[PDB]
Amino acid sequence: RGWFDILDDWLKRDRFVFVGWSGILLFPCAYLALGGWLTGTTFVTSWYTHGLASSYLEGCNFLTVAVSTPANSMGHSLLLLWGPEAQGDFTRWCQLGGLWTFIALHGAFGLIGFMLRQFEIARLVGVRPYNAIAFSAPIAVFVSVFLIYPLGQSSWFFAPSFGVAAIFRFLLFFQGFHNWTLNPFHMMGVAGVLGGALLCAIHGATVENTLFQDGEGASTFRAFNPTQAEETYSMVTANRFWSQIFGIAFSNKRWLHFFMLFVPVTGLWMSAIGVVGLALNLRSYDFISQEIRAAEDPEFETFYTKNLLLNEGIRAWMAPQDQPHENFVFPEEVLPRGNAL
Amino acid sequence: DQESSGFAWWAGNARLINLSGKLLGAHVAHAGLIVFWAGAMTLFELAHFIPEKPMYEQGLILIPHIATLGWGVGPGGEVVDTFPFFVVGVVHLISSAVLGFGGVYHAIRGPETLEEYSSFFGYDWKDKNKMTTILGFHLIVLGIGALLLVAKAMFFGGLYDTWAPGGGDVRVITNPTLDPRVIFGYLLKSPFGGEGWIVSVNNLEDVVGGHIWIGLICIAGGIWHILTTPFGWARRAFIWSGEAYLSYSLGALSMMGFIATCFVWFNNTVYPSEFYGPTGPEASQAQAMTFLIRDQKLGANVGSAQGPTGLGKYLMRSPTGEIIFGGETMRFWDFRGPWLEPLRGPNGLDLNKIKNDIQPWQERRAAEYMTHAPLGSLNSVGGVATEINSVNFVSPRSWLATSHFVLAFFFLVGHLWHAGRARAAAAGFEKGIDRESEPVLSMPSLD
Amino acid sequence: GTTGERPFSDIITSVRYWVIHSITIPALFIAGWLFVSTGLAYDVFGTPRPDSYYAQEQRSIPLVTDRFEAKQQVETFLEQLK
Amino acid sequence: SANLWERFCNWVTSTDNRLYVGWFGVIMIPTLLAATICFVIAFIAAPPVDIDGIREPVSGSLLYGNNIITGAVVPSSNAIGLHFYPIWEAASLDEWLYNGGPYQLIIFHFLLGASCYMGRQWELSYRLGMRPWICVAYSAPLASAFAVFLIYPIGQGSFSDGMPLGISGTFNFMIVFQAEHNILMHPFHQLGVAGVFGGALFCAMHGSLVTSSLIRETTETESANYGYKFGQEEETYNIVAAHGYFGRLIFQYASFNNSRSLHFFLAAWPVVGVWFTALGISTMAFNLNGFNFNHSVIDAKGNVINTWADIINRANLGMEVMHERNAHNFPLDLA
Amino acid sequence: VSYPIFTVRWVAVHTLAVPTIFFLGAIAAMQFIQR
Amino acid sequence: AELTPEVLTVPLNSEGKTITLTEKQYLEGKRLFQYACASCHVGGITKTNPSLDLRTETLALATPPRDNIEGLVDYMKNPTTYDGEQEIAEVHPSLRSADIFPKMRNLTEKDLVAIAGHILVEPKILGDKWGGGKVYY
Ligand SMILES: CCCCCCCCCCCCCCCCCC(=O)OC[C@H](CO[C@@H]1O[C@H](CO[C@@H]2O[C@H](CO)[C@H](O)[C@H](O)[C@H]2O)[C@H](O)[C@H](O)[C@H]1O)OC(=O)CCCCCCCCCCCCCCCCC
Ligand code: CLA
Ligand code: CLA
Ligand code: CLA
Ligand code: CLA
Ligand SMILES: CCNc1nc(NC(C)(C)C)nc(SC)n1
Ligand SMILES: [Ca+2]
Repeated sequence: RGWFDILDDWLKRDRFVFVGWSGILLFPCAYLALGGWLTGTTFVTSWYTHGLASSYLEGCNFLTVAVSTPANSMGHSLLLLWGPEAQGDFTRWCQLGGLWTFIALHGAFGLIGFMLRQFEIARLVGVRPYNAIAFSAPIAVFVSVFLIYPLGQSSWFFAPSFGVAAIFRFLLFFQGFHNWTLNPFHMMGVAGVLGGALLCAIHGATVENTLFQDGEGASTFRAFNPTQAEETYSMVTANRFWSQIFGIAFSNKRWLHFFMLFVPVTGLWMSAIGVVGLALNLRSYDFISQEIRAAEDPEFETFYTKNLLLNEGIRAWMAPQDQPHENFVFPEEVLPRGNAL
Repeated sequence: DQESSGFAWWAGNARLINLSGKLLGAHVAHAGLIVFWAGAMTLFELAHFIPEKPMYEQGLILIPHIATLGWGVGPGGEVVDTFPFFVVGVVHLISSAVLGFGGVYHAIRGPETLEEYSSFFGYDWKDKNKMTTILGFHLIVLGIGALLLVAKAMFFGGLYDTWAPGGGDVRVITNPTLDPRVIFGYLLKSPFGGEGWIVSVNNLEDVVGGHIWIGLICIAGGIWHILTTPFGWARRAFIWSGEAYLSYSLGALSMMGFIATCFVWFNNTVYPSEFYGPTGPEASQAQAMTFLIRDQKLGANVGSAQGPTGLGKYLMRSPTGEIIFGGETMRFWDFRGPWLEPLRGPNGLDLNKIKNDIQPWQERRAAEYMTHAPLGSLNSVGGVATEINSVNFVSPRSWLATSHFVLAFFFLVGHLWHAGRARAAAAGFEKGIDRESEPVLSMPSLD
Repeated sequence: GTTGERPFSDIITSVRYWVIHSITIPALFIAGWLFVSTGLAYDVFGTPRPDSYYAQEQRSIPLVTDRFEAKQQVETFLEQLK
Repeated sequence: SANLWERFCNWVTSTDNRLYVGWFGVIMIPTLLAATICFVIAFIAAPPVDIDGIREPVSGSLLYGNNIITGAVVPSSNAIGLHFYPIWEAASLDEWLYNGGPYQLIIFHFLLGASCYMGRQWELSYRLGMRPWICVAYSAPLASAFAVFLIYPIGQGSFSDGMPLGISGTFNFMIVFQAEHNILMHPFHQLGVAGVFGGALFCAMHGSLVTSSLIRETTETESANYGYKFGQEEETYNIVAAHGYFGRLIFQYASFNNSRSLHFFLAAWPVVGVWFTALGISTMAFNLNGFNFNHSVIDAKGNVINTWADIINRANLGMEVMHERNAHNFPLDLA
Repeated sequence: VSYPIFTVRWVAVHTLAVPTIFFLGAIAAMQFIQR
Repeated sequence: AELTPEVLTVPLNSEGKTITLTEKQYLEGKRLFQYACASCHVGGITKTNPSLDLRTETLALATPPRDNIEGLVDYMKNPTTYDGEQEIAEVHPSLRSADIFPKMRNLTEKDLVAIAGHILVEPKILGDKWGGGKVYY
């Protein structure tokens, strides 16, 4: 009909790599995000930013490389290539960690585009959008952790830097400063991811070892009817198995599969809320009743008190080279340490 | 001959389950790869080997195996002649070509099956006798081998005895413990702290002695199987098939793999700290030795020193009363070692010997072993995870122990997997539930 | 089971393909190589050369300390180097 | 009586039992009841345990000041190391509870039973005519409990270094582990998180794809679940519509159409990944730790140029330097 | 069939294909820098 | 920011006279220092006796002075206690005891000079790091 419907027509055309309206947002961003990372990983440094070598060009390996956050001076600045900081200049932008907000913000839109895609492709193919609902979980994580979090802190500098090792310190930090492992929400988080990776494994095996024989071969893979018809595995046998070994067992594939969506998506949602709270530093650091008894009574010791001391050490020995902008100077005598070590 | 209408590509080797001949090429070609390695690696080690430097500081794991059998070494594990190393290496490397020949031959030219090209070699998995017999042949070959060691030790040269009276040295064992009460005693030993089971072997007589028993006991069973068939239970108990037999041998290796991991990690005797590194406990012990030795020279009375907790900076007591080194090292009070024994009394570390019988060679032994504990990183950076780069080293004992726990493990999975397959294969459902006769459907509802 | 695109398999096998890419691929490679080896990359990304982290004596870090006059501050850091 | 024992064996092995007490079960059921019963009592009323062998009792039970999150069953003493400490090895229970005896009684019975639990996951599959291997999936989580409760202690020389039985006690095991082994920088742990992250990921993929491509048979105001009856002949979702959507999300050949290959992958991934994670802990149990890139990148003069690998080392030193305050008397931590 | 050349798939394939090799080339070169 | 010959100029003897090492000797020392020292002196400390380090000042107050090529060299041949009132060649690697510490057999006067030079050059580059321990890592 008209240019719009013709533009549409073209886009929604069934190619090898479906484009679609969504693609107009997805691909530009998704590629820029992936690109910026791959660029910084090998070329840009984090010297003027964290006093750290962070690229292959400097000597870092796939584990130690990363696109480090901007200085703490920048604050929450969007750090646009043409903004007050970089001032249109590219190299400076690079040295001021412009590549972080670049990857961050771009990838962010890229996750919007992608979920939209699922939504758009779902609609076309005429299937229900539970693949999109599910993907809300990963959005929440990215949003709360790479955006909401540092937005509550002093600046982007405390957001997780893009890189393998550069993420491990994000972990260690959270233990040491937020005592994050003791947080009810992080726990739910893991219960879901850990519990989700169980349903995955357990359901898979239950199916492969509860299959009907539809072939004469040993390699039963070929024996499958790509064109529906009968259930390829004995749902009835599976039920009896677990009902006798675990005591409880599914018996409604519709529920067994919905459950599998729920468990890990709910888990990640919870782990997000916990972090949205760590933004304001509203952590789950201590148990007051415990601290009070530990003060008055020097012989009371739990695996909890023990941990808190591990945190003190993490904070004292890391803070210096981890928060350069604070020009920390901790005399050897002030550094907490046990005996001998 | 055999393609996809046998098994899937990635399960290819199972297409040889019933082609005795070709299934022989595999085993003969494979056994070639092991000799090839053993040989080719030894020369690699020797090519890098530096005489005047610890073996453990050179990433060696074969030369130290030869050294233990008393070859190219002398007083204290000093390397004398590198020839036996070069020899053992090249010889194997050659035999690899011979075997490899046969393998390739039997797998792509010779008979694809054996039963007809000679009924002696051809075989039938369910042939309880052929099986019991071939097993019997191998049970003898292994038995001779066990004696091949007893010989090298008693007649041909000896073995490296670190406990050597005059101090570590190659010694000829001419008095193997044959007393069954003792030999087999080991098997009745706890596998926990202190009583360590097999790994507690601590002198060459038992090693040699015990191997004498195994060699005989082994060949004896080799003849017995040659001359027999499984009884009744032996038959109503096991599964008789190509896979089932495999499985049984899989679980067997797994177990030997775990036992080996602990031997190289704990044992001091058959794994001399002189060629490998100091044991885990041995190194923690040496730190205590080192500092009790140091501070004592500065005028400290080790016997009465009180540490932060009020337990005893240098010396404390174990749960059953014996005097041991203090500190976290209290967990390794079961460590025994040439260098440290002369300080032990009838009640454990003697405060008088510690006070004036410590010898320099011991002080530097303790120092050496202290600074060569089995702590290191994947990229080989010796020390604690927080250490700095410089000393490129990872104890041979760490390498061996980890590699073999992984292998030992996966093999236990291998066992479960091939055993699970064999039981379903036998009864016959390893390809799916009979759409028609679905067993579960004939059973009452537990409800 | 199909769309317009010419089945990769066919292309990765066409002698035309290799006749084209045997030229193109190494082309791109040698280019990037030179990008690094000519020191150009260092300037495109303000990344320090092994001899440009600190001034000879100084052992302090060139930490950018304020957003707006950042670029200016960075430039001055390059001034001590040499 | 067709023969008592003959009968017994028919019951035990009976596939008509609500819960299949198998042959492996005969060992499982008792060991697991002991482990469970001892734990629950311990966790609630056990008194302080001198975990580090330095006479500095760590109380970890509810009645002694702990809450669910902090409370735990504390590991046997370090004075004990790897020695066997059965109740009949103590002058009294008072002595046994002080040296952390309950810990061993629990870990040993649990590990024992949890293995038979695997042996059972095979047996029932056999008595039911289904293919084995499910028990092989369960070998991963088991191989972990083993690594964390036995291998690591054997390797380290003491049961006091095994993972405690409690929430916070576990975080302790982790935080310290990291300090002494730098696990986050080890290939095996990474494969572990790939498997776990991936699992949860895939678990969500499958779960959604399927649930979203279900054939309509339900009302607008009726649980979409009822559209399935236990004991159906044909499938309850359009696996061809599922593949149709997912193939377009990414691209066709990068999408499953074979339910069997889908489900194998679904099981293979996590199990394989966790297998490596378990081998990681079992490997770092002999001190072959993660990559140590401390002071790798250095400049033209020799100055040390830090990488994130170094910022990680500081955080590790803090842990090293503060764990086990009073347990060390010497320079190097070789235990 | 009479398949075309420059297609949408082609574009994509190159957006990732081209840069990659350019990087693999860059990196391969770094392996020789020193001090 | 480089290892100039200006940095490789370290005191040769007690009477102020100096010597200038070359980037070859340096690297060579560094390699030798790893081959026969790191084991116990990694990063300038001393694992089997943390009280004595290789910090130049520590070596300055040693007895005799061991903060110059001549000094360290003598030491690597005939080692003594910090007051020099006792020879320790029996429990410390040295030339007069290579039979006991093989790693010291190859070592020739050329090598001893490099190792010595490294010890005086390192702190010049690393500074506080060289002496202190984990606190500075
Ligand atoms: C469901 C199915 C799942 C399937 C999963 C399959 C997973 C398969 C994992 C397979 C293999 C893991 C292999 C590990 C190899 C380790 C090699 C190594 O340790 O090699 C060590 C060497 C050496 O490192 C070097 O170590 C060196 C020095 O040591 C020393 O050397 C110096 C002199 O040169 C001095 O003497 C010094 O004192 C001494 O200590 C230097 O420090 C170097 O600077 C340092 O770079 O390794 C290096 O450089 C290494 C750079 C390494 C990058 C490594 C990545 C490793 C694993 C990644 C897994 C990713 C998974 C992703 C999954 C995604 C989706 C599933
Ligand atoms: C490690 C040892 C090993 C061995 C000994 C074998 C042996 C064998 N395999 Mg496997 N296989 C292996 C590993 C191994 N395989 C692995 C890792 C995989 C997974 C990729 C497979 C997958 C597989 C499949 C899918 C199939 C086999 C089959 C076979 C048989 C094939 C006969 C044939 O067609 O020859 C063909 C041989 C050639 C074309 C050339 C090979 C030459 C080899 C022998 C040597 C190369 C070395 C060197 C050049 C020789 C120098 C020798 C020296 C003395 C001079 C044979 C007995 C087939 C079968 O089961 O049939 C019943 C089959 O279908 N295998
Ligand atoms: C590791 C096990 C192994 C086994 C079980 C076999 C088994 C067999 N082989 Mg091989 N073979 C092997 C390894 C093995 N081979 C290797 C490594 C090579 C390469 C060197 C060969 C090369 C080979 C060839 C070229 C031929 C066979 C043949 C045969 C079959 C002969 C049956 C027959 O008709 O009567 C023959 C009776 C015998 C072969 C037994 C006599 C063995 C004597 C000659 C040598 C024993 C070895 C050694 C010298 C003893 C140690 C002495 C000590 C002092 C050091 C038989 C099934 C033949 C065949 O295909 O038949 C159908 C054939 O032509 N094999
Ligand atoms: C090297 C491999 C090897 C292999 C594969 C076999 C295999 C076999 N042998 Mg044999 N044997 C061997 C070496 C070997 N033997 C040697 C060297 C000797 C000389 C002593 C013998 C002497 C021998 C005799 C005298 C007999 C067999 C028999 C049998 C068959 C027994 C079936 C059975 O139920 O066993 C499984 C064993 C059991 C079910 C018993 C349970 C024992 C419990 C108490 C402990 C199990 C171990 C424990 C859980 C962990 C280890 C503890 C540690 C302290 C040992 C079987 C096919 C029997 C047969 O029928 O021969 C024709 C028979 O009577 N063998
Ligand atoms: C000790 C002897 C042993 C023997 C003789 C066999 C023999 C056999 N196994 Mg088996 N297995 C073993 C141990 C053993 N296994 C162990 C310890 C495990 C636990 C992991 C398994 C797990 C296992 C499974 C899960 C399966 C088999 C299968 C099979 C059959 C496969 C046919 C084939 O084509 O190979 C296939 C070989 C390959 C496809 C090669 C790929 C190997 C990959 C997975 C790992 C490579 C590891 C290497 C170290 C990595 C280096 C990479 C490099 C780039 C650096 C065959 C009869 C298959 C079957 O159908 O059995 C009836 C099957 O599905 N096995
Ligand atoms: C049947 C729907 N297709 C499909 N494809 C894929 N492909 C990967 C690579 C994610 C396993 N996964 C799923 S969910 C297990 N489904
Ligand atoms: Ca230079």
